[PDB]
Amino acid sequence: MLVHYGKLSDMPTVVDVNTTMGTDVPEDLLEIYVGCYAADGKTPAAGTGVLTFHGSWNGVHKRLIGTVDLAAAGEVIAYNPPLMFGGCKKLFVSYTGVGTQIVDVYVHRGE
Amino acid sequence: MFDYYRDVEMAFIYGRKSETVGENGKPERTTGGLLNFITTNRTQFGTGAGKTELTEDSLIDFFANVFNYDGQGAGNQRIAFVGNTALTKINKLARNSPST
Repeated sequence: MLVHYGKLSDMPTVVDVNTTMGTDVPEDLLEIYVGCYAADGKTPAAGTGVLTFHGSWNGVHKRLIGTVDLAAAGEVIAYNPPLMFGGCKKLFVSYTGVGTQIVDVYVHRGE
Repeated sequence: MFDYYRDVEMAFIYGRKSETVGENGKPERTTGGLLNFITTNRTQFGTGAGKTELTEDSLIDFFANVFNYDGQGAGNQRIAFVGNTALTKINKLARNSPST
């Protein structure tokens, strides 16, 4: 449930969040966790950038999910993770920051 | 003799090709191990960057990849040598699936 580790510029422009889990019933829960680090990858710290996520049921029509600011990201988070109910096959992520930070992105899905 | 055979086994698995001049001035060679030649299908299972998340689907893909080329293998048969912990973990993972 980890999408990408490392450079913000290296965040994929499109992410496949369609998952075959449990039975043939599609998943109906989507939650995103974002964790920022310091200059060193291991030690955690804050960040300046802001992340925005969009989801598409058909891959071309996007629906707003939420936004996360790396300023609140740290050892103890203060923001609220984005939450969406419905069917999503693709995830669109856009960053607005200086870049060159090691970041964590996690996607959690539920039946 | 047991030590000899254990050393031969470990060399065949983890050896690497080399050729170097020995102390007496004569060549010294080391054989290339099994893992030296297998490069197409090498997978590191785990969490983090550079590793593959361990699930049933990943295991099925890993095991079905080797059957892509029949090659010289007759009857479509393969031999698997696995550790006890890995086999037990596979047995545990097969339980959660609605169909094993």
